[PDB]
Amino acid sequence: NQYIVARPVYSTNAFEENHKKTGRHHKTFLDHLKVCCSCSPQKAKRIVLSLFPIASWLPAYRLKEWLLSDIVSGISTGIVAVLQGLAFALLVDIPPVYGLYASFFPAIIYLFFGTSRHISVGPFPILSMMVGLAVSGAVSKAVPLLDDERVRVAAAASVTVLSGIIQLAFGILRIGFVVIYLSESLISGFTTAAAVHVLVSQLKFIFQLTVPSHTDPVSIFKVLYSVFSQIEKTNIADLVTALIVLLVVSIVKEINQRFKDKLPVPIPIEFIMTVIAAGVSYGCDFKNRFKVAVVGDMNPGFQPPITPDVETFQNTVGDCFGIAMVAFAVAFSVASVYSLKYDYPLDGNQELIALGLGNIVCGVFRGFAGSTALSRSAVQESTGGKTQIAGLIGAIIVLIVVLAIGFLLAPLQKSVLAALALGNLKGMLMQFAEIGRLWRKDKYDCLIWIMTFIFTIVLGLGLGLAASVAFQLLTIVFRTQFPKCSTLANIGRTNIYKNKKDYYDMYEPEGVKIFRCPSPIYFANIGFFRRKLIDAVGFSPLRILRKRNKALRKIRKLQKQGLLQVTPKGFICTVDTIKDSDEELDNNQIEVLDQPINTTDLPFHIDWNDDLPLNIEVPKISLHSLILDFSAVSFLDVSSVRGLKSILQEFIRIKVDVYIVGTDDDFIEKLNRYEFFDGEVKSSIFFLTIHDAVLHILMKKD
Amino acid sequence: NQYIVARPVYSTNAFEENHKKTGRHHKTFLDHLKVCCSCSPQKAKRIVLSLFPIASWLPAYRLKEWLLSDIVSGISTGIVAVLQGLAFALLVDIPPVYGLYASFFPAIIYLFFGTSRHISVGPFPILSMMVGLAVSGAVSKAVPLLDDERVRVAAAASVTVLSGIIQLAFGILRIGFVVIYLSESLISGFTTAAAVHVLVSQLKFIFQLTVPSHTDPVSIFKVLYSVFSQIEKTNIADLVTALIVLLVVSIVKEINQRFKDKLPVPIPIEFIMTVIAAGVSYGCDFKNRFKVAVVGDMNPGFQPPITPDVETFQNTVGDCFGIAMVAFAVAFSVASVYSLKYDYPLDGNQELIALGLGNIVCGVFRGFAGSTALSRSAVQESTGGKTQIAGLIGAIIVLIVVLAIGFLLAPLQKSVLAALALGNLKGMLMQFAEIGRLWRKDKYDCLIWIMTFIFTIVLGLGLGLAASVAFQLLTIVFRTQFPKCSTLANIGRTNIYKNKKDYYDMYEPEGVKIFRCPSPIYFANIGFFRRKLIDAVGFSPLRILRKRNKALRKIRKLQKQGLLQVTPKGFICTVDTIKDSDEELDNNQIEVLDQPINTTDLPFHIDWNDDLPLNIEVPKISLHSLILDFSAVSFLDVSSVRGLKSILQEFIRIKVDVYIVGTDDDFIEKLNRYEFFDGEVKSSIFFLTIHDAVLHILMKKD
Repeated sequence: NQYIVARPVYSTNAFEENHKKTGRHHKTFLDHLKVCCSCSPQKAKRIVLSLFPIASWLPAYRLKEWLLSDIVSGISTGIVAVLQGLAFALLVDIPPVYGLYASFFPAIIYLFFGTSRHISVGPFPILSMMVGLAVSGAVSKAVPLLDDERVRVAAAASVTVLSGIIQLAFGILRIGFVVIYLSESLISGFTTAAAVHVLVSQLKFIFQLTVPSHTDPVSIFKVLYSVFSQIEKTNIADLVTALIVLLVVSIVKEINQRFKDKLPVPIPIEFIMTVIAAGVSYGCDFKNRFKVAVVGDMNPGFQPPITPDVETFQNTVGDCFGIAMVAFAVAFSVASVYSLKYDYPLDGNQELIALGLGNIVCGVFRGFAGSTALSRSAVQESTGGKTQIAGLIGAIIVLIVVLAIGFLLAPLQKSVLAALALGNLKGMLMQFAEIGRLWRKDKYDCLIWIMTFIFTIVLGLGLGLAASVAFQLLTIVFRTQFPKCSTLANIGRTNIYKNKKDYYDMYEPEGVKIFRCPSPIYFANIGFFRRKLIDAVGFSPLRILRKRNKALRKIRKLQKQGLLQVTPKGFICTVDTIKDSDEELDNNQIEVLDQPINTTDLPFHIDWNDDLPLNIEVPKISLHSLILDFSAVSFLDVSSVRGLKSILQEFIRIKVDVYIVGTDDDFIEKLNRYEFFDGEVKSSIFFLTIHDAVLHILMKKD
Repeated sequence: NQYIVARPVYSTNAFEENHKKTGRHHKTFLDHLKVCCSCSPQKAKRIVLSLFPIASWLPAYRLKEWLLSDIVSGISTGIVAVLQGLAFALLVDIPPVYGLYASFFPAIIYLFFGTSRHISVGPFPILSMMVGLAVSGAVSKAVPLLDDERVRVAAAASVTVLSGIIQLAFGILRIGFVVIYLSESLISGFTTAAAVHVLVSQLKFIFQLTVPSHTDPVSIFKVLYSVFSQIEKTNIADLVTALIVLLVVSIVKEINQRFKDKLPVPIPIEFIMTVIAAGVSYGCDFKNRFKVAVVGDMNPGFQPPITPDVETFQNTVGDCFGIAMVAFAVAFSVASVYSLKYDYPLDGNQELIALGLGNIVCGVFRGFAGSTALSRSAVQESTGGKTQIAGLIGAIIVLIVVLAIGFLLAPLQKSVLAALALGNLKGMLMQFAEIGRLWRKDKYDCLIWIMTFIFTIVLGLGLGLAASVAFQLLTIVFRTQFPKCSTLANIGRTNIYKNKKDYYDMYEPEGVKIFRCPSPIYFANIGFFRRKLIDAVGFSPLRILRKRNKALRKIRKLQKQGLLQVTPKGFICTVDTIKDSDEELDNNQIEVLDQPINTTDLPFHIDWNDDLPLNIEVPKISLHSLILDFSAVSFLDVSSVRGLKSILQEFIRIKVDVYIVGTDDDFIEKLNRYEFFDGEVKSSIFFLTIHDAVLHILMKKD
């Protein structure tokens, strides 16, 4: 009910003098350098454990309650992984057994080095499209059938190895916090545009048409044109099969989600549809009757290791950087969801290390890159997976297909694989609804979403990302560019001060002005700040100083020529007459008017706000005190320290007292480093609050 | 000296109900669209006078006091113009007579459309190098001695016309505020690196050696190799002539600065040295005796209008954007200084329009792009120039040489022109001391300087600028990435609250925590802010909620089987001892532990902090209230609003009250737009200050 206070009036210097301050030590780099080197016995044990996490989670396995659960989940995820690997290999434009290699090797590495316990490691569509684009370019710029397929495989393997190297290097240097530089709106726009890319790139398998290997910019418009200019040659059986598979798979997917609790396990529609399709095609000999395109024969076995090509490294460095960034971001975002739901910790540097090692091994043995998909991870998590033993069981399923029973997938058509790939794009395609929500909530975020979408659609998936990050950085300057400044007044005859234009019956003490800037002051808004302050007080102090210096010159002259009395009472001007004329100052002597006024020579004080003798006129002002509220100024830079110092000096040379209030102890400490305080500008201008400053002023004048 | 206050405790809602606000009207773009095109009489003249500024300053011209001064200034500046123009043409690699054209046309245009009264319009060293690079690129990409020269002249004219067009478009669209995007630290680094490029360029003329037209990246290193791989073919006479001219000018240059007042006029050393040099080279026949290179014969007269090449426009679009921006930035900076010294207003949009028109016309008549040189402008200003009339006298001097006296410059060597261009580099080279100064003052600005320098040396002048602007934007995120958060306490038994670790004898009311974050909270630091708050309070509220929900379920199990009576007065626990049973919820039903607790079924209150029956265990907490100080938080974004809601809701389910203090009225109005307030989070959580909230809590818990 009551707010009652009685204390003294405090400036920052006065407060510090009366209250003992705790001694603090400023840590030194050489001393700082020393902590890591020690390597005491106990420290060594923990650093090794961090690098090889399996040696910590495996001996604590709850066999009785976690073993059966992992086996059921492993069998379901391995089946899904085989099919997705075949389809994504189709997306990278090579034979489809390399997708099996890409589903096998990185999961085996992640079993030993990873920190997440719920994700499924392998390829996903956006990264496969990016790898295919990078591979087209390297081939074109390689200074001078099946030979063509031998060149594409080699280039894909080299790109994978280089991306893995970059990831591992970033993980060793402890830079795992680079994920903070991508906001949510950027990622939403990027993934919606990439879903449109993936949709367009599947049309050549639903129709069975032949399309060249276009490259960016405007890659998507070229592909669309190539397809419809030859629309008459569409194979009909492929189209009908694809439509049936899409239709049916989409319906069963909705049923699962709606009745989630009722069903013991989710229904496996993708496996069922594949069995029937393969069987009908083989049974009815679709390949020789309707001329459909099938998977064909695959060589049963792994390939021997190869060596990466330095020529390829030179031509694809920029693309590899983009691939590493996208892979890490997606995997980290997906892993974060599960860690929060089950409460366990997650280490980003170790994730970078593990993904890099996995990618390096896959490329050496002929695979392509990938981190994790949200759809396969949801399948693993939904069917009860507890740990990564589910991933090992899925990899064993993949191995059985690679070595023993790969011949059963020979009569399957590419239309069915394309239809499955298209059925997993509903989530990313519903993100278009974000446009209406962001428009109403926040307009800068709506702008980021739209710009990202257009850059990604018009430019490629590699350049669009860089352009989008740059534009997202520019919006931060857009936010703080023209801050909304104001004048404050007293409301209620207490210690409360608010905006002068919002309430009835406000009060302003005579001769005092209070100004507030609600933002940091850096190189991009110091001119705006100066212009607003000059508009707030009503005049320019440098003009007043020049006009005062000028009038002083005229007084000094008349005095020496015998027309001015120079009596203690005032300037008598014995010869009433005078002539007004401006002593023209040349270009090399006009700087004298900007100097501080010294009147020690004349025996009486010269009021500058009262009439001067012999018809000499200067503009008059009613202000004697100015208060600056800096409660919302977070930081300053060299540009702003320079601009601020010149503003204050000008006010002090015309006799106006200045004050700064509302700042913490850390702010003032930094100011000392910039060499801001000197004879003219002292540290005695800082006070704790606005009310403290007003009370001090009233006592001084009175 | 007493601060005495007696008032009521206020929450934001309560304050607003006792003080009547003022009528406020929301901004409406419909009116803005409508009102701007008033098309009134008084408004229409104002626009015409704005566009054609000469109609305003010429009528009111002080003939007695300014006419003699302008003529003296004009003659001095026209002489320097002829010499610099011939020199800059060598940098562009075209015949010398074209630099004379570039010094004549834009000044004539700037007479009518400009707003500045003290600058010299024409070509400068850095811009000339940028154009030369652009021409080389264009020639190397066109579809397949004098003829080669013919090709270079045409390409230079086309680039100039296009750059002028871009400047004009920006001016009409009112985008004159683009100068704010480049900081003083970036500009200093860029100019120092640029000067080094110019020094290297001169070497071929000083030694008289032949060098191929290299292109970026790493263009500077290539030229150096070419020069010293043939240093034994160096002409000695040329080198000796250059060294002497450089030695003499640098000295007389200092005297002007040392004895500035004792001189009625500055000594014209550049003109004197040229007359003596040419006169001696002519009488001694150096060309046929020592084999020195000379300017040679020039055709007397102008060229006919020529049309631009569309193909050239297509190959140089990126280059043209760089030229336009740099030209405007340099000119605006130089003109800003004199506007301040002489107190007159400058329009940014009109300057873009005037410069754009001058560059277009010059290109049509075969000249190259330019803006203003500080060294030439200093000459016009220091010799008494008053207005743009001085700019016109200089152009008439240029006309005389083109039309009538060009032939007296035939016997002059290129070594002397190169030596003059080098004697103006001293101011730009000295900018090297900024490294130590900025290192002492502020390290982010030192980093900006060094990165700009390195990017400009290695990548050249066009790409280095873009890379530097991007890095300068990234430093802003570097500044606010890891904010220094803290816990506050009461010091002195009054309304003052400071850092808990800085003073002796501080006080903390029990069950209360006060947390402060001194920065805005956007997508880049929201994750960091959450971790720090959880470290400050000492626990995680979601873990506490899950364990409570968990103990409640166990209690319910026993109650249903009759082991626990749960009568009104107290739990009865008829079965004395029990054995710990665990439910082990599966993946699909686990989220149930995150809900709000409802205990309505049990007729009595349950105190979580008090001990529970049958050895059930839940972690205990001491905190009952939390205060968040948001005075230095300037803005929020969609990512931080979502993040903050989650935290506030979690604290409220475990029964901890939350308060937000220190915000302004606008801040609160923005929050409503993001749909922040609902039935659990209410607007009654906002208070005016920290002391207001602490007093409210103590009364309540009383």
